[PDB]
Amino acid sequence: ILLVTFLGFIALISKTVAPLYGEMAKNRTDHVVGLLNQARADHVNAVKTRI
Amino acid sequence: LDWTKIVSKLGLSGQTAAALTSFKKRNDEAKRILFELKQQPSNVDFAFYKSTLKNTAIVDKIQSDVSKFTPSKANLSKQLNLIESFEAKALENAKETESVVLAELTDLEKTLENIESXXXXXXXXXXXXXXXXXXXXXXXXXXXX
Repeated sequence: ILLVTFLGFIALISKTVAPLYGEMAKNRTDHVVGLLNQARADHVNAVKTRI
Repeated sequence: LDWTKIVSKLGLSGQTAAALTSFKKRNDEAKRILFELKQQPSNVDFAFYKSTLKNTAIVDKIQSDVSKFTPSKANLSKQLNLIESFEAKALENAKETESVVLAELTDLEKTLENIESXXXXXXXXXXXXXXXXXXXXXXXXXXXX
């Protein structure tokens, strides 16, 4: 059972690696998109206030 | 002759709507009074008035006094109330933009050029841009209040 558990956990860790990176896109990668959208809105508000 | 720029020359407050409407109505009434009236003195037909009057030397004496000089409803430039307030308005409203609008343009240019640029060096430049963005957010809420 030691060899069967190592082979089964290797296939499960491979599918979980793609799921962990995809789930992190809605928090880690979404923070960069949210900060870029907030910086673009702040730049348009600062340009409108300066004009 | 700013037509569309004079109606939106004020700020967000609507307190200047009564002052802008009174100044535009006074300028239009003064220009219409000078165009409707004649731009000359008077005819004074003394050739047909001295020989037609019953009293002798009646129309001749009145024509010489009316063609000389008389009083009129006029004033001088001693009471310069609008001239004295023009220098104080430019020193408080127009002069305030030389230090408030100029500081906002320099801070927005330094934050945009630093937040868009590799790792540790880019994070240090983004820290100064984040502080400028936080101050701009508080200034935007104070400008609307």
